[PDB]
Order: sequence, then structure tokens, then C-alpha cells
Amino acid sequence: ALQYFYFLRDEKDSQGENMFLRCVSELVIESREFDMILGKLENDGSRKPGVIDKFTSDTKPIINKVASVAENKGLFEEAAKLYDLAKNADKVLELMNKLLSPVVPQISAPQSNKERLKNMALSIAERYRAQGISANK
Amino acid sequence: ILGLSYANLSGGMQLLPDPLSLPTDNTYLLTITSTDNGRIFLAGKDGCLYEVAYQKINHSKSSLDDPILQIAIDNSRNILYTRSEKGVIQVYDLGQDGQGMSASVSQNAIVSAAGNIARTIDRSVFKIVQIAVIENSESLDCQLLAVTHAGVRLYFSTCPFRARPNTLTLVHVRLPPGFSASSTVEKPSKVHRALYSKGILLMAASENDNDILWCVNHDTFPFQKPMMETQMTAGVDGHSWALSAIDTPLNKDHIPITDSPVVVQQHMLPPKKFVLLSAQGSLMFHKLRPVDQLRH
Repeated sequence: ALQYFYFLRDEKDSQGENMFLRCVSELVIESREFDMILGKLENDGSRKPGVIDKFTSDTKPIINKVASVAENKGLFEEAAKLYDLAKNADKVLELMNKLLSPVVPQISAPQSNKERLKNMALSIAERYRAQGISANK
Repeated sequence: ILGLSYANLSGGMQLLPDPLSLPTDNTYLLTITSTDNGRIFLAGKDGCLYEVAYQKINHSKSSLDDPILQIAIDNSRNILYTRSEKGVIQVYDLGQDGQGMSASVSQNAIVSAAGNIARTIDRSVFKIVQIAVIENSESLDCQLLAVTHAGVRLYFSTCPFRARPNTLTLVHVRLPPGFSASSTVEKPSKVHRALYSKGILLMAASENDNDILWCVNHDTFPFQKPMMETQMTAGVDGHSWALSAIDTPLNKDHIPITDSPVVVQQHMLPPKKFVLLSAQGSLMFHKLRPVDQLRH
């Protein structure tokens, strides 16, 4: 879909350009294919580019838009993912603390040693904290 | 006496001897301070006070405690303060024709001053770590703040005239948060401790186990009526030689009104940066602006 939307620019001029941008924006929203479209995992090394990024530019504003929406829906994980791309490190941890915090209180029998919110917790800490950590103490 | 300047070409440092020598063989000059009149006052290990004039000659102000550990000058009111080893304070009015004084605050005065609270300010316990002058701009009434070994903060008011000082009175006292009042958290507190313009307190505490650093900043925002101070522990663990403010103070106005509004001068005022000098290295602390707080 991205490849096709990109053709829209082929008609060079404003209007069409915005139409292209809106179309991409519309694609990201509601398709919710964030990783594919927007990008993924830092391991330092900024984003690993999404397909759109290869095309480039307005990508930060789209992320904020998507992320806020995620907040409405309460699609946590998506929000965390989105904020990572946003590079709002402090925001990520805070949302993150909330996610891990609940699920901690509850009743027992869980927590395999390999994947979920806890695992997510481990990822971020190892990941951010060593590196020039921008988050609040 | 030498001159310091910055080369505009290299931007290097230029030091030039301004060949001015003053014989002060006997003195063993312990402390030096200045009034921005350009007058320089220094004390030797010879009692309380002496003043130098370059235009070499030394002239004792106090006419020709035991020593003067510290010297402080209230720039705003041209008032001199001296702290002696024993813990007595003397505040001379700096005048063109000399120093006028010397009113004193002592342990006895403080005891009378509390008249309602007491213990940490015990006779045995009582000792003064540091003294800091308060600008009239910040507060018209309060001349000086004394920091005890306990870490208690004492505030004194005064009233000057063109030639006469007034005896200082103890306006208020603040206790260290162990949590609250009986606290020994601040015990002991070193001289290193200092107060940053607009009541920001940097406390160096040396426990009898190790060295700890604390900082108290009033929350100016809630301070737009009630008073609250945010106090937290700091990273520094080494001995703390001396603290200083790299940058002008954030204070908004030159009047007691809106002096403290950080919120107003958050944009304009340069970011506050603080220096902590340790034997091993220099540490830099940065104040957190409201923007940062919102960000968190």
C-alpha cells in the first residue's frame, strides 16, 4: 500500500503532496501496522526504519497522533511502542511503570520466564538506562 | 594583586601583575573578602578585622572570639559580617568613614531568640557551620541566615540607618528533615554548606558513616502562597570542598515582591547550574525547570 501511495507524489505540486501525506497518515491509523510502517527497536541505533521512513519525513508528528489515539483506546504496548519511536523516553518508562505495576498486584500463577510486560520491562531498562538516560531519576 | 581578563583574540586568560605589594608579614592573612565598593577587607590570624586600600597600606578598622573563621559581605546593604571560631557573629555597618559596630549574635542570643523551641540548639551541641547574607532585594527585613552544625537554619532581621546598625533579631528557624524536627539527619553539617540566592540550600553532611549531600529548593510554584520545600539526596558521596553557583541567580525581580517567581523568569533567566567541588573532581548540578517537570 505504501508503495502505491507514494506514486501520488509523482504528480508534483502541493495539494497532491498533502493528499499523499494524508493517505499515508490514514494508512498508519486504523491499519495499526506500526512496526512495519513506522519502525522498531532501538538497541541504541535509533529506529530501524519502517517502510515509510525509507520514503521519509513527517513521521514524528504522525507518531504523536497515533500514540495519543492509542491512549484513547488504551492500547497500551502500542503507546509504549509509539513513544519509543517518538523518543519520549521519560514517557515510555512512566507508561511502562504503570503497565508493570498493575499485573504485579493480583493473584499468583504466572510469569513464564520469556515474554510480556515484565519482559518488556527488562528490555527497556537494559536498553535505555545504560545509555545517556534522559529519564527522571 | 593581579588582574584577570579574557582575551577577546584567543579567548584565553590574561593575568597581569598590577605590581601591588603589601607587606603583611605578621598577619598570616586567614581570610579575604571585598565590598563591591572595591574595598577589600581581610583578616589575619590577628583577631577580627583589617582593611586594605590600593588607592598598599593596611589600616585596622576595629582599631589597633578568638579568630575570624569566616568573612561575609552583604552586597546589597554594604554590611559586613564576621564569624569567629567560637560562634559569635559581628555585623559591621560599612561606611565611608569606617566600620560601625560591633552588635553581636551569640549562642545566648539565639537561646533567647527561640523562646519556644530548643534542643538541637543545645549549649553543647550548638556550633556555627556557615553564615550567609540575604539581599534586601530578596527580603527587606532579613539580613542573615545562620547554618548550624546541626543543620538548623536561623534567620535574623535587622534595621540599618545611614550611621548605626541595629542588633539582629531571630526572625525564624527551620529544622532539618530527619523527617521532622528532632532530626539528626543533617548532623553533622559542614561549613561547605551554603545557601544559593533564593533560599536554595545545599547541605554537606558528614556523618560521624560517610559524607552525604542534600539539597532543598523551595517549591516556588506552590509558593505562590503556601511554603513548601523539596529536599532530596544528591549523588555526590565524596568530601565536598566547596559549592558555588556557576550562573546569575534566577530571581525575577529586584524587590521582595516576585523575587522568587521562577515561573516568570524560567524563559529569560539562564539555566541555573551549580558547582560542587570535591577533592577528586568537579560536579555540576542543574536545576530542573517547570518544563522538565511537566515532561516527566
